Amino acid sequence: ISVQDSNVQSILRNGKPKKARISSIKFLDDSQLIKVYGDDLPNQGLQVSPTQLKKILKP
Amino acid sequence: QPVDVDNIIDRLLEVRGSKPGQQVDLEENEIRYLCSKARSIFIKQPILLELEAPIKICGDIHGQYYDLLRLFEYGGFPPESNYLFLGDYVDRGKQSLETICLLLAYKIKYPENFFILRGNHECASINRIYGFYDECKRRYNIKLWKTFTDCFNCLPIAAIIDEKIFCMHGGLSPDLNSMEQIRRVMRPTDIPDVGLLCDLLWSDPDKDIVGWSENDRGVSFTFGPDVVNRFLQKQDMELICRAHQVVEDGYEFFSKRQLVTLFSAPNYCGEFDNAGAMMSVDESLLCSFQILKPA
Ligand SMILES: [Mn+2]
Ligand SMILES: [Mn+2]
Repeated sequence: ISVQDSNVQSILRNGKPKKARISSIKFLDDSQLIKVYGDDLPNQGLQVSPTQLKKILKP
Repeated sequence: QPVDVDNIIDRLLEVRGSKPGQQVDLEENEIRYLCSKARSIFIKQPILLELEAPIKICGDIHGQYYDLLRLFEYGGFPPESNYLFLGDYVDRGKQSLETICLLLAYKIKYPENFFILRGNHECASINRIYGFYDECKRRYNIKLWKTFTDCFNCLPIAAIIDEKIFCMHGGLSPDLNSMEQIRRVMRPTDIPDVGLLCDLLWSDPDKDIVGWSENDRGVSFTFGPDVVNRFLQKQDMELICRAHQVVEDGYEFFSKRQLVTLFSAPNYCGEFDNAGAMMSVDESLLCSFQILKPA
């Protein structure tokens, strides 16, 4: 019922100096790419792959 | 007479655990405050947002408030996670007002860590018809619906995460040559029937076409994988994130992995068995998906 919001730091960069760092995006490997949640599932989520997910969604 | 955004959030969140349907009953002038205060933040912020990671990106909600509360429950409540929502907050679902009021309340509270883009349903001529106007009249009055319209007419239209992920509700435009075209759009504005702003909120990818073709919606166009590939090459970007179409897994890749559709309303309308998804982008630009089963 309470958040730790005394140290929120902006992610809005429009005015700001181009971030000196640069990197290309990457998706996690397929075996860790997805976490599925639900009533049937555990709170912290089940870590599945794309095909594993379709099984859980549509057995 | 002094309005308390913290108190409003507390009250919007009291229905966690309650059966899906329990209304929250904000006062009229509380909702008016959320509209006018959030509208001014939208105007003061750019129309083309430049954001940096970490952030979580979410698609259509359409009034399914209890699914919004689930997204936060698993994704983290603001400001534990940063958020970008891609539009279509209202209509079709039964609790459009709670859904949009929680979003505006978090925009006011965490204005540079919580972001919502405009979808094609954040437009009076659409949400007059598809349910939001009805809900506003039923619970409040016509005037309150016009107050939301003035707020929606100032929403930002797209975002770019760490110069690499370009995000919008609908998709690309055959008129989009330079990002400067988007920055020059003036607000407040309605969504026109044709042109750049229309397309960004209405267009769809089509895996089987080449170039640009008609859209079955009767608005804007469809675009093929070649269009996405060339856009990204020309604009030196790496991923399009968009929403606007239901997808069974809640996320769905396109053009290899150059575009992803995110849709965040599970069991959409009750006539689809889809899950809802949220894409997470971490500090070092590693991307994964959090998926919600229909509850
Ligand atoms: Mn939609
Ligand atoms: Mn849409």
